[PDB]
Amino acid sequence: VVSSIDELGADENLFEDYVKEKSVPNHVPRHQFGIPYPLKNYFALVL
Amino acid sequence: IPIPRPITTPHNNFIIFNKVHRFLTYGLANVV
Repeated sequence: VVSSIDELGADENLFEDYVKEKSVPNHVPRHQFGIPYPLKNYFALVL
Repeated sequence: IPIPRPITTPHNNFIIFNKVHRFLTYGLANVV
């Protein structure tokens, strides 16, 4: 991690790319085809 | 008073075959 973007105050678009599991058939429906995946949101603490 | 004459129609049968192949697939890209 060397840049972290504020995944916050973004609220139906944030977890909205994930939604692809649409128009672009070139995102093999994630599920259905039972395909692996990476998560794009990691936790952290701050001060 | 006895009966004499005997005959008949068909004659069926069976048989089988055994084979053992070796095949292979490959982790083909799950793409469009």
